[PDB]
Amino acid sequence: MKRTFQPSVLKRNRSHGFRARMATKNGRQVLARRRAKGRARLTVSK
Amino acid sequence: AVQQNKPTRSKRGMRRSHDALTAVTSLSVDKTSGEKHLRHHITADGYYRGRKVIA
Amino acid sequence: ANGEDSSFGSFTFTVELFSTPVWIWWWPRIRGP
Amino acid sequence: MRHRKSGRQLNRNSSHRQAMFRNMAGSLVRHEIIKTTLPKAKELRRVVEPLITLAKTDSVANRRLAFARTRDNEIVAKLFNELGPRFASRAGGYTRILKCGFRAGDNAPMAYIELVDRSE
Amino acid sequence: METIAKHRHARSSAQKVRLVADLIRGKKVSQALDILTYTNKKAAVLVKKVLESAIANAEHNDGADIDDLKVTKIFVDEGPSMKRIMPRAKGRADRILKRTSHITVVVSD
RNA sequence: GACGACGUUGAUAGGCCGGGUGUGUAAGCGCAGCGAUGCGUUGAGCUAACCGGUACUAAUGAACCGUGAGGCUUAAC
RNA sequence: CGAAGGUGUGCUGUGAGGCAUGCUGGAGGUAUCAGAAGUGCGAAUGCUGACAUAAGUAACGAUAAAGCGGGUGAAAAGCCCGCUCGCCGGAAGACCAAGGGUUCCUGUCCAACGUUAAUCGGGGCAGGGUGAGUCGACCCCUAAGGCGAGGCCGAAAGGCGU
RNA sequence: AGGACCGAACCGACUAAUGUUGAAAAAUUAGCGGAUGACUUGUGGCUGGGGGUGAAAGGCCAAUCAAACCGGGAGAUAGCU
RNA sequence: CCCGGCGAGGGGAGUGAAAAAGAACCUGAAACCGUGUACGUACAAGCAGUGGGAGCACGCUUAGGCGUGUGACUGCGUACC
RNA sequence: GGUUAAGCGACUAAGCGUACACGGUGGAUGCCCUGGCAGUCAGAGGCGAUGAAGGACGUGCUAAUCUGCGAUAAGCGUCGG
Repeated sequence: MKRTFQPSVLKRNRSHGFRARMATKNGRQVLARRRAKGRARLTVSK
Repeated sequence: AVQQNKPTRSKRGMRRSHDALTAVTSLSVDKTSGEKHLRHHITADGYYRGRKVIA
Repeated sequence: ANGEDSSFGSFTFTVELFSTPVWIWWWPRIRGP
Repeated sequence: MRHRKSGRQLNRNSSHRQAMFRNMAGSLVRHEIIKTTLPKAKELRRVVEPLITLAKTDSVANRRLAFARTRDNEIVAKLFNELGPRFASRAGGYTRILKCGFRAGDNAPMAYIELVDRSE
Repeated sequence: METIAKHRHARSSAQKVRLVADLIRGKKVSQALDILTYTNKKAAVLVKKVLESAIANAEHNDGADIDDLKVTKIFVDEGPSMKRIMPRAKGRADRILKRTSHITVVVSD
């Protein structure tokens, strides 16, 4: 059957990528929390 | 469909009272090569009842 | 001659454990409604 | 119940048994000794020996029957040219079965089946 | 004089090996080797390896005369188990224990 | 598992021989017909497990286990 | 020259307990009298780890179908080679995308992994391999849409938009 | 010509058995409906939680829907076990 | 060095105070699972204990006793929260 | 003496229980610190277009990886110790 995850790199980057995060202030706070917590990978960007 | 109480180790060994293996205890000797083999079986060297059959 | 390998890349098997709550239907077994 | 029935089915259907025994009979004829499980021998006899009996007398019809039973012209040729003459005076019993232990992969009882002559 | 040979972390559950080990306890080594040779078990191969090694250890490191050796002691102990996973239906996972064992044979006269 | 027969002093199974039985006139060849087809040799050929045989093949000497005269006491004989 | 801790044995008190010395251990522990407690567990569909039971029990993943003779190795029903036999064939054959990411090719190895063995492997471990003016991408341009200098609104935050 | 007809792909889903620690957290097998349309499919985008979107079923909204998920208030409260 | 597949594992040898300090490494408990030895057990019914009580095995003692383990038979007796 | 007859009976252990010896699995306990926890006192309270925080990718004799650095790349100059 068709499951929920249908991968697509373009949509992944446009939805959760670094520049998507930087575009709004809430996204910028998402980066702030992740930097404060010490994540090795901030976003899905790769 | 499933036990109500844990069977003891006693019942385990009592069921395995019948699981013991039996030794062959009956190896035959070829009359020519002198090798041991199973009764009615080819020897490891290919003899049977004193005759070379395989090589 | 070539050298017996012992690096054993996959000797860290680790292994965990997981499960999933399954769906059930008790309607006919209900003693009531 | 299985009263008086004959013929092992060997965990196979009819057509697959027929094909397998045709192939195995061809192998035994060309090589004169092969190694199989003990139950597959004791069933090969019931196939291979009738072909030798058929081959004792040489005629076009008999060759066609042999070819029908074993669809290999080399096997038919060897049958009618050597095995028929070799066993002309032998009243049946052209094969030997010798138990030879157990197979490593699955502990199946092995056996050797051979023609009783093999040019000794 | 007692001579010991061991196979630690043998890849078989203790019960399966004990089935074979009980078969040669107290026997003479030649008779034990025959019994092991004509036993159709995986554990028979392992136990025969260990027994042959014990005989060789006796003959080399200790005195000699294979002719009068006996299997004085033999026992199988549980070794550490390997945890593995068998996926079952409906998203459940099960634990598989790949059991091992330690095999010990003591020969003497 | 057990149970029954048999191991060469042998019919215990296969094959083999002869029959039976089932199907229905095999292949090859000839003949007729333009041919399909018919016909004959020919009720021919083949035939699982059936019957009656036959040592041709497989049932091997070992070895293994089980013993060396069976408690005591009274009562009879 | 033997600390705590274990593992024993004796002895002693109404008890919770104490005391002695056998062994292991190898470096600590502390009469007394005061003081403070993260001060005492068998259960909470307690929590975390280990090991049981069923139990050598079920299963080993489409009922497309195999059998020989070799080779190799310590070993082969499964690896390889040959010979026949089944199965798909608008597919079970190709060719790509998406996604993956070195699985590719080659040599070694057999622990772990492969629902069996494995000598084999998409396993481990190493080395090599992807060569473009014309094929794509990038790039020229635009659709849905997004953003948007100024601007117009909105407590801020922001929204809408030339 | 046709929200024509039969019927492959394709898209669905009426029935039966099987499976129920499954080969699968809804499948398989045998049939079944439509199949030039109110058809299906690809690749982007767009609508957001008392909100969307709905040929309507309290359907669906990442195997979650009389109100998604994540984190905070928060060690909410519980004459109850 | 020996066995084994130029495996694994083990047996020795040396090192060290110590290798049941050998790398799966300080100590090494319990659950759990073996191997031996002693005794009891195949005509006997049930919370499996306790009260009496043969016999056997051993050590002390050496006739006799005592201790310990095991326990035929018998009286009584349906776990804990 | 023998022979019968009757009465009675150590001798059974496939397995199993208990005790005891000795192992294995497993990781408690004791002991120990690499790191945590709460203070006190003395500082410093910022940094960034001369490009911040956070990263990516390279750099040694290297092969990852970590650390330092930045094509002047496990580093360069100068003054002091």
